[PDB]
Amino acid sequence: EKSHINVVVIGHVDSGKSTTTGHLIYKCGGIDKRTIEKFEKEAAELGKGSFKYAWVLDKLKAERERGITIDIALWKFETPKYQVTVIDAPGHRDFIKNMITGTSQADCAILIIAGGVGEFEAGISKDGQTREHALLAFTLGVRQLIVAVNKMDSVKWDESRFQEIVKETSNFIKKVGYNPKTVPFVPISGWNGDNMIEATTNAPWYKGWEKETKAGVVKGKTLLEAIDAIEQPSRPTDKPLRLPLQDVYKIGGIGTVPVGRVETGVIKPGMVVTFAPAGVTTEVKSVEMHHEQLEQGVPGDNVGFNVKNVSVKEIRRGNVCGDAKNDPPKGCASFNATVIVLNHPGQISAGYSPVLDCHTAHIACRFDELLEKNDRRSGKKLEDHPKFLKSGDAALVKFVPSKPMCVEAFSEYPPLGRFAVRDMRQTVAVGVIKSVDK
Amino acid sequence: PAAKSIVTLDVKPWDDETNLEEMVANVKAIEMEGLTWGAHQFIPIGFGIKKLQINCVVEDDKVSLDDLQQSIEEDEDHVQSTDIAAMQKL
Repeated sequence: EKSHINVVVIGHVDSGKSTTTGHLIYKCGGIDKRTIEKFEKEAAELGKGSFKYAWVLDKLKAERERGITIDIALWKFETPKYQVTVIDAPGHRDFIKNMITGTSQADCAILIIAGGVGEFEAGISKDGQTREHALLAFTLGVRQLIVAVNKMDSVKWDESRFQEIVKETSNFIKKVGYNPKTVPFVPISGWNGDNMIEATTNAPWYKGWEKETKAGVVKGKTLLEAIDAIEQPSRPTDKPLRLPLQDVYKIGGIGTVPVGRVETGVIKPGMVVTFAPAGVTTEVKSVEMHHEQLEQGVPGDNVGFNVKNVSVKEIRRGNVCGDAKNDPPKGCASFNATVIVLNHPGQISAGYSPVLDCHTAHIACRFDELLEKNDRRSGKKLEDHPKFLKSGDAALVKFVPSKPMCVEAFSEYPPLGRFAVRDMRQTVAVGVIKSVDK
Repeated sequence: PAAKSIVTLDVKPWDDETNLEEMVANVKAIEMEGLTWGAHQFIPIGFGIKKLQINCVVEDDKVSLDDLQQSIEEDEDHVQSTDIAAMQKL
């Protein structure tokens, strides 16, 4: 039996992170296997039957580009301890919002670093998309990180080269905020499979990776072991119920059926729930998911449930469903949050009122007051009431929603406490709610 | 070659009686440079309701997913909303 963890793989376009993530899914999961089988067979043409997994991965890619593969983009693979839901971070600019308000926040981030001289340098650029992903991950609380230095075959498995890359990468991640001592550095070859699932025979000097954890020092040789060594995060099963609504249907013979993802707590038939910011209360008649009727919907489940005497008008997308007898959700007059300004063509002053995406809510909120400017990593206050915010700044801001809105402090309900700030056809900032005036 | 991402969009109907075949036809009728429609299935989400789950591969620099979601949603007679079920780099 396996526990569930989410992983996001980040890196520069030339890092080779897709082949790397593809190798793990290929050898430890079951995604688009009928396409894989097709190409393993075709491979007999190359010679007398032998084939590199990377060759099969390349053909699988082109097949997907044609739009003829069958499986969806939800990818998973197994380790001895976990069933891992992995995301090979898209370079697509709209993925930024998705990374923030999208379901399945990462438990650990894997940074793939190309070992070549030119490639390495291009990847740790202060303005690189890779640094941004690392920053968003750190800001959203993804504290576990793993670093894989790929293409070790292109630099002949040279120890000094690997060591220098570990040094510079450490500096790179330290500036983001990660403590390098808690991060495993794994030299690999996504193409040849070195230290992927099995230890390499190309580097005698390689004694393995290691990391400091609160209980002691953990060691291993492969990327798979590093992933399997990811620490079990605690799930909000015992926190009160929170279920942001995605849709509301009126079904004949059944009634009102809202549908959404259980972010915290559990929804069961018989519970009396409340919908915020409306304030409507009612009993949960039944709960369904896919084809099964459930006795309970737990964190992560996208369920539909039937409730009586509530009108499809009365409740909508963006409303939050919670337990009326255990810290019921409420609307708010305002909320204060730590905002990190990403790179963008502009400057923020009090009064700025962009659209904020928080869970399933899409509401323009006013930057009513710029309370403090802070040192991003430590949180130490640098100045009271800054007069404006620019790219790179971390600050505490008071927000005033333009429409009834239900949010939560990141500390109590993570999925309802992080948000994306939209402007200029991009996500210009990422916020973490610190206090709420309910 | 141009940077790409494979995306799986969930397109939700108004009720259990929404013509899903027309719904998927209207989505696939959407043409944009760098957009390739892929496989799709109608997945039950409970109480008789089925959602359209459809794959598409997009060129990052040419196809806005925000816009694509917004264009799909213009088909009000069939669509109540869309959500990104999952997305990966290619």
